[PDB]
Amino acid sequence: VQLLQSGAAVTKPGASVRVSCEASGYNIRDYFIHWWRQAPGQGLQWVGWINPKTGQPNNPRQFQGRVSLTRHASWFSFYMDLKALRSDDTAVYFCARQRSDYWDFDVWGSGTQVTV
Amino acid sequence: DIQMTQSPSSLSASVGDTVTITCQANGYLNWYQQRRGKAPKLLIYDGSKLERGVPSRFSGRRWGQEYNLTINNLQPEDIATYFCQVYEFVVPGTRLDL
Amino acid sequence: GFLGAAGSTMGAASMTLTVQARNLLVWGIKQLQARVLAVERYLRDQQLLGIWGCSGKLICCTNVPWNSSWSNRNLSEIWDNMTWLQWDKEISNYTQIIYGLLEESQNQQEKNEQDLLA
Amino acid sequence: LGFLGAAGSTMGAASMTLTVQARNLLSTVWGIKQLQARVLAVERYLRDQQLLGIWGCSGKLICCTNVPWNRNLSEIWDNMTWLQWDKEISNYTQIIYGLLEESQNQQEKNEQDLLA
Amino acid sequence: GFLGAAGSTMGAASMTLTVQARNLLSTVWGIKQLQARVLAVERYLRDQQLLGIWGCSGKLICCTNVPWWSNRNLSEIWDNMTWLQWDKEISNYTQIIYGLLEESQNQQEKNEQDLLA
Amino acid sequence: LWVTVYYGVPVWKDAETTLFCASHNVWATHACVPTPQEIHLENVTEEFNMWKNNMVEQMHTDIISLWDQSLKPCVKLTPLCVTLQCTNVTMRGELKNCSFNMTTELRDKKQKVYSLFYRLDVVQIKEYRLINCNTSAITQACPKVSFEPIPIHYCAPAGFAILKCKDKKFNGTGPCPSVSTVQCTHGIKPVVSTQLLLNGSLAEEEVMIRSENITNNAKNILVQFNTPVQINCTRPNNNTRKSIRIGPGQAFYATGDIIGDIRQAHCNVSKATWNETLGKVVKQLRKHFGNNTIIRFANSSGGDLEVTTHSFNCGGEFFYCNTSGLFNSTWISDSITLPCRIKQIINMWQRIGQAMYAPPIQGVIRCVSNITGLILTRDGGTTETFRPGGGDMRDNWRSELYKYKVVKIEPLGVAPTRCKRR
Amino acid sequence: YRLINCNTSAITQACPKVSFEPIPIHYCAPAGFAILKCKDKKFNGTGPCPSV
Amino acid sequence: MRGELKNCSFNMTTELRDKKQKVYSLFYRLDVVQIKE
Ligand SMILES: *[C@@H]1O[C@H](CO)[C@@H](O[C@@H]2O[C@H](CO)[C@@H](O)[C@H](O)[C@H]2NC(C)=O)[C@H](O)[C@H]1NC(C)=O
Ligand SMILES: *[C@@H]1O[C@H](CO)[C@@H](O[C@@H]2O[C@H](CO)[C@@H](O)[C@H](O)[C@H]2NC(C)=O)[C@H](O)[C@H]1NC(C)=O
Ligand SMILES: *[C@@H]1O[C@H](CO)[C@@H](O[C@@H]2O[C@H](CO)[C@@H](O)[C@H](O)[C@H]2NC(C)=O)[C@H](O)[C@H]1NC(C)=O
Ligand SMILES: *[C@@H]1O[C@H](CO)[C@@H](O[C@@H]2O[C@H](CO)[C@@H](O)[C@H](O)[C@H]2NC(C)=O)[C@H](O)[C@H]1NC(C)=O
Ligand SMILES: *[C@@H]1O[C@H](CO)[C@@H](O[C@@H]2O[C@H](CO)[C@@H](O)[C@H](O)[C@H]2NC(C)=O)[C@H](O)[C@H]1NC(C)=O
Ligand SMILES: *[C@@H]1O[C@H](CO)[C@@H](O)[C@H](O)[C@H]1NC(C)=O
Ligand SMILES: *[C@@H]1O[C@H](CO)[C@@H](O)[C@H](O)[C@H]1NC(C)=O
Ligand SMILES: *[C@@H]1O[C@H](CO)[C@@H](O)[C@H](O)[C@H]1NC(C)=O
Ligand SMILES: *[C@@H]1O[C@H](CO)[C@@H](O)[C@H](O)[C@H]1NC(C)=O
Ligand SMILES: *[C@@H]1O[C@H](CO)[C@@H](O)[C@H](O)[C@H]1NC(C)=O
Ligand SMILES: *[C@@H]1O[C@H](CO)[C@@H](O)[C@H](O)[C@H]1NC(C)=O
Ligand SMILES: *[C@@H]1O[C@H](CO)[C@@H](O)[C@H](O)[C@H]1NC(C)=O
Ligand SMILES: *[C@@H]1O[C@H](CO)[C@@H](O)[C@H](O)[C@H]1NC(C)=O
Ligand SMILES: *[C@@H]1O[C@H](CO)[C@@H](O)[C@H](O)[C@H]1NC(C)=O
Repeated sequence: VQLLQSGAAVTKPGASVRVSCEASGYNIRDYFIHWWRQAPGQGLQWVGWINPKTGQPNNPRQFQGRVSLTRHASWFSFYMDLKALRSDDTAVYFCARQRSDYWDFDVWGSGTQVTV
Repeated sequence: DIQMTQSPSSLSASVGDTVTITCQANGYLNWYQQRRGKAPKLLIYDGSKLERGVPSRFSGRRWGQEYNLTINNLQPEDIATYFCQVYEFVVPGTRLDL
Repeated sequence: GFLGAAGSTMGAASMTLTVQARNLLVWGIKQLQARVLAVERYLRDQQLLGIWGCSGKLICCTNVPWNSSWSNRNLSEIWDNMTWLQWDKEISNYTQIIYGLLEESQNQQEKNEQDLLA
Repeated sequence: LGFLGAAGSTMGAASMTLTVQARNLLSTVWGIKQLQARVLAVERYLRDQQLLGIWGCSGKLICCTNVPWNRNLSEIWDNMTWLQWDKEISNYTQIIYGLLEESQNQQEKNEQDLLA
Repeated sequence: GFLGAAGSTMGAASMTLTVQARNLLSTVWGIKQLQARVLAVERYLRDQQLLGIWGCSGKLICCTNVPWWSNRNLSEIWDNMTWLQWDKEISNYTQIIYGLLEESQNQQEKNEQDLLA
Repeated sequence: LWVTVYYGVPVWKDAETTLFCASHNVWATHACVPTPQEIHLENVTEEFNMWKNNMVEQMHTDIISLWDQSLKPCVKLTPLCVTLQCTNVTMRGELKNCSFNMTTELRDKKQKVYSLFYRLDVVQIKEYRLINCNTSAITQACPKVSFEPIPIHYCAPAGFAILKCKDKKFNGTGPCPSVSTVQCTHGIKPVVSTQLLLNGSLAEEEVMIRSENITNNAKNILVQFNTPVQINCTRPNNNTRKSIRIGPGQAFYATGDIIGDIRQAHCNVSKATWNETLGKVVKQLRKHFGNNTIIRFANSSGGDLEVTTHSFNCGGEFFYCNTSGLFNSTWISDSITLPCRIKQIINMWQRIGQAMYAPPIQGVIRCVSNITGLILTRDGGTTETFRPGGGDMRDNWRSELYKYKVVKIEPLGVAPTRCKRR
Repeated sequence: YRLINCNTSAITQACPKVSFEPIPIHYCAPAGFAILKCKDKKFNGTGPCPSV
Repeated sequence: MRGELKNCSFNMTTELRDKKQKVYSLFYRLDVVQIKE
């Protein structure tokens, strides 16, 4: 049960970026996957989850309209998008694997550090 | 909604001593430890239960709304940031000193 | 043998109950279905026999009074002349209420009396 | 008034309707699913009847035994129901069953055999 | 435990009948278990019916009327011999007794009571 | 005192067993035993948990098994995995007219045929192919069987009981003051729907909101209406069906030209009734949150074509209606027409290996049905936004099986009494 | 030419390892049931049988 | 142990009946029989 994350990327404001995140270890359809972003010297911030079986995303009011989550099954790679960036959107992004009703995450990705 | 508080912001503990940090929150509470520059790891998933592979020195106790994280025999590599989280909400953790 | 006394009268067919009593117990499902159906039918019959206080007895007497409304014929004729099959149709209409009377009047009240007086 | 109709009634009043409960115990997809239930019901009924037969109470709804015992009968039979009774006394039922199996039945067989 | 009184004499093996009595009832793998369940139920029911017809319902020890082949003394039979040796010895004479009890002896006794009452 | 034995006692315990059916079709009916008495148990209170009910999983796997069993003796469309030649039909661009080579009843000869295919069923490689040609094998549904739901009663074996809750204001969990006993449930029509529950059972008292734990935003919210909201769905196109001999005694049913003009299929719902049901829902939902909070509504965020749109079956044909107009409002403190799409390659039960082909139906398709509940997801992060969501069919059955529970009957008890055996 | 039924049905071979010769078959009833027989020599299709 | 492995290429079917592909695999000497074809 290991999550592989893509490398860092730097971009200008008003651009789009992709951060692939792949799970190869376990039965993937039975567990949600959450995304967290942290600013330097600050606590984590929730970004939202995606359902592997149906692809239904969920995002907070601040991020809604700018971030879209998508999955691509194979005979499982999770993505993330940001339509419009800004000066303050420089953070680090982590994949997490929810496994119970307690919202306890036991597996995390290496992380991607995105600068704007 | 969810009301959450972290009182022990900065702490100065010596090696081998036992210290506790108080987190007040509503709902299921998790204790995480994150070294600088590394992804967080799960220490306590329900607020009083222990995770597989974690040192036996780590433990927790819940009294009413208050939650406490207790450890004994501090190690040189045991000084890092520790934070409590509930569902989506999380508060920045506490950094200890040698 | 089996069903040998079918034509005999009621008096002479009461001494051969054991012969019928001990014969009550693709190509792969048609045997299993029969094997379970026989058991179910036997257990149902034995349950009804037992809950009247007659378990373990082929011929049991009951203290349920018999009125002439259900049927009325001379005791000399019934056991000497007519057959069990002939009697089955005559009283077939009122069997259910007789069973209902046997349910609680025969045994339940007597069970409570035995419980108190023991 | 019917199947399980004295569930809330006091034990004294519930003991009068033994027969209504005792009567209903015996009696491709949904082709084997019915057969499983048919076998299971017979098995359970036979097990209960064997347990009654071992104790010498075969064919008896209200049996008397020879095993001696707070809990005055006045409060038990007038102020409680069978469900609370079960919840309170389910702990000791195995030892009571074990006593009933051999303490009072096989012995009675020995004295009856030696008497004649 | 179960079958533990095998080597013991018939005198000392007749006090543990209950412990042997309990264990009568107790997609390739889904068909070999239903067969076992039905077979066990059928065998138990047949034995119970055989007991019941003779007049023995819910009784582990009975006494019946027919007189009593063997020439051994009672002390000899119940002192040293075990149950299995007796079963192997007298397997021939069982069928005579089996039909003797159910046909007449009980069937007669079921009538006089009806005649008496 | 001396112990005694009673063989008939009212006692029950929690256990799980096989429940049988009592009542052509995809769900095999007339293979069920033909089917009452209901007893009210007085002065009894028992606890019900609909979120760990076992009767839901059993019925889910039974319906899956019935679907798989009913699709077995039908035609396999393996020769239809071929390079099509599609062209435009002249709801613009929705239909295609595709010609291809097909095998005939003689092994050494071919034929050239054509059919009308929807846009949602083909992908490009002018040359087109079916969607499932790389992930799944497609089989044709037999025209004899009907997809119309028929009520099914679930009954417990002998020695087992079903207890139901008659409390009108009962939520998902907690004791039920008024209990009762039945051995067969009411008719439960199997209907598939993702965002709006159809042909269900109404609530006598008022709208009711049930979730496993409402603090968790990852759990769906089930809303039960007290009055139905009529919806009228139609497919105005007039279709003609064809037959093609694809082998020895094997026929494939294709669509001929549409007679008359081509129009979009749709559904109509009443505006005032929906604007009152939304108000009642907002009030009952505002019970849980603060009174100062304001309740928003929005259409689905994203996902599959099954969870972004209200999907259902209307008389043997599959509809995917857009419900963005229903869920656009904000509450602080004429009719609505819903465009729909039609698909023929159907992959359901959230499996990625077994597809199915629905033969075309000739004529005009009309459905008139009720709306008796919603499935929602509240966004997390003084305003709350609720967006419709579905996709998992166990919620659909939890909506129906919340009252009932199954209990073992244990009739042996050893009570104290003042009597001894002689 | 072509086979007679390639437009209506599919062919499966008759599998030479088996034989088509009929052999007598009985039809026996479960426990609790019996099969009645009529021994009337001049017996019509329907009606009473005096020699059951 | 030279000659115990053989690289064999052949024509195989595809998802589509019209066209086929040319593939290859490594087989053991025990699983191939002469008919180099
Ligand atoms: C639902 O979530 C709540 C909050 O996240 C959980 O809170 C519990 O609430 C009960 C109510 O009496 C308390 O007794 C528990 O102590 C609370 N738990 C904690 C960890 O504080 C609740 O457990 C969750 N589940 C249910 C069924 O309510
Ligand atoms: C939910 O409603 C919104 C209304 O804005 C839809 O957003 C539009 O979708 C169309 C479809 O291609 C786009 O052309 C527009 O650019 C979108 N508008 C905006 C502001 O983004 C959205 O598609 C609807 N979602 C669903 C699942 O129906
Ligand atoms: C929900 O219920 C309605 C009402 O019975 C169903 O509509 C029926 O559909 C069948 C099959 O096409 C018709 O023969 C009936 O005439 C229709 N009823 C009426 C009153 O016209 C509908 O199929 C059900 N299921 C849904 C909507 O999924
Ligand atoms: C579902 O319906 C909504 C409402 O009509 C669609 O959103 C509209 O899309 C058209 C097409 O470009 C736009 O002109 C409208 O402005 C949109 N509405 C709003 C309020 O912005 C939506 O596109 C539909 N879903 C899909 C998948 O087409
Ligand atoms: C096994 O044999 C096959 C067939 O010759 C080889 O595959 C071909 O290699 C050539 C040389 O680069 C290519 O031009 C062809 O396109 C290849 N064909 C296929 C179907 O792959 C293969 O390299 C050989 N492998 C070994 C290990 O000897
Ligand atoms: C099948 O083809 C479609 C269309 O090209 C594609 O989207 C899908 O990913 C393919 N399936 C797999 C398993 O690659
Ligand atoms: C075996 O036989 C010996 C010799 O009589 C006896 O003492 C012993 O009790 C027997 N064992 C059992 C289990 O009966
Ligand atoms: C579909 O294409 C075929 C082949 O070109 C043609 O014969 C047929 O008329 C077309 N159908 C329609 C409805 O245009
Ligand atoms: C059908 O087969 C013919 C002859 O092989 C070919 O020319 C044509 O492209 C095929 N496809 C069609 C007609 O759609
Ligand atoms: C819809 O609701 C109305 C009113 O309760 C009812 O008369 C009608 O039968 C319902 N239709 C269906 C299909 O249940
Ligand atoms: C739906 O409503 C529109 C406009 O009110 C109307 O033109 C159409 O005929 C209606 N269709 C149905 C099936 O009621
Ligand atoms: C739906 O159809 C029925 C029957 O024609 C009609 O009475 C009702 O008004 C229609 N409702 C809508 C919203 O079109
Ligand atoms: C490989 O095959 C060639 C083909 O002639 C043969 O000459 C050679 O000896 C083989 N190599 C072995 C057997 O190691
Ligand atoms: C594969 O097919 C081609 C032509 O389609 C043929 O020439 C060749 O001999 C076949 N076999 C191979 C490449 O092994």
